[PDB]
Amino acid sequence: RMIALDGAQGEGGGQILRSALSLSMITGQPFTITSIRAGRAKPGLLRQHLTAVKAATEICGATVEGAELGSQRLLFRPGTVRGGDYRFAIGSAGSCTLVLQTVLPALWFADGPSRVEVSGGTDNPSAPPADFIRRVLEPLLAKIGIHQQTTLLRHGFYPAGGGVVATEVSPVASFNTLQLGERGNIVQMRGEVLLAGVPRHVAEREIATLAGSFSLHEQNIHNLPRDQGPGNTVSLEVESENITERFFVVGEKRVSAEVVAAQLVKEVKRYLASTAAVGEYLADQLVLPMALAGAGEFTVAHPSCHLLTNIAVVERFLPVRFSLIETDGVTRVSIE
Ligand SMILES: *P(=O)(O)OC[C@H]1O[C@@H](n2cnc3c(N)ncnc32)[C@H](O)[C@@H]1O
Ligand code: NA
Repeated sequence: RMIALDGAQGEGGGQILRSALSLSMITGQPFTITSIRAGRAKPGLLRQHLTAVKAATEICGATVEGAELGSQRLLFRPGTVRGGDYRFAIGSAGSCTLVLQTVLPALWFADGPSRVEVSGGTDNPSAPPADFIRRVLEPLLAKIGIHQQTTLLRHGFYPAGGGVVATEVSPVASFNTLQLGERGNIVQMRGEVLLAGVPRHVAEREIATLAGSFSLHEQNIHNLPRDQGPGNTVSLEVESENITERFFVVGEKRVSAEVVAAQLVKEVKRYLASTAAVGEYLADQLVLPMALAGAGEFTVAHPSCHLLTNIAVVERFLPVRFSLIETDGVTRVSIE
């Protein structure tokens, strides 16, 4: 019939909208979202939100109402998802990988393989980096039966645009049940700095700061072309027996190298202070693929707002139900 979602408790243009669009396209169930961002100084749908709506519309021939800047109500009626070669542009206002997060789950169910290319910001603080999708999320999708490969073609450092990320995807042939739990032993720790139009001593101090808290098996510094900057990010990959995780921080004006790296150290220590393989962010990104498989579980040390949001949206669109059981400081998230 018509699923009605609330857009005023938060994320109405963001995580609820993205997950609803994917689930709507996959299941063919229409939805409406109301009061979108009603309490924000610039309320309703902004350009980056509209980009996701428009991208979804393109891949399933949707009928839409309210997809206009400042609209606080959206009605989305999907048609049939179709594969193809798609190009989208979100600009400096949004994140390439969040457009991908919106459309890729629907293309797992398309009538053939697809390629999606998105231009815009790539190294934004509240979005998954293309390297996280490629090196953390995609190996797990593969275990679930889902095959997609993401490549970053050029960077656009928040808050500028200009970046380009592309993903090749094939329709799923068969789903598998992924079960994750403890992280197991460390295999190696890898530290990376990206610099663009930022002096090399910054990267030196950042790697040195990471090396001050962890024994780094790999250290990588990559200087990009000037015009992809200014930008700087620092990342740490933890490859373990049972999973690979990655953490990152984006450099900002008026934050020094030392403090930027310290933030990343604190986050990695928090990860390693719990037994769980899955990290805070990956957790919310496993909810939809596991739900679509119909089974799966993982443990996570602190279930986030995004994790619970995604669970709630999935449960509106699918008969799947999630169980969360806390045991000794970690929460087992499992499909019943
Ligand atoms: P929320 O609006 O905080 O995040 C939206 C989606 O982006 C993913 N994400 C945010 N921050 C990160 C990092 N540091 N690493 C990987 N993924 C990230 C969230 O998990 C949400 O899917
Ligand atoms: Na948002």
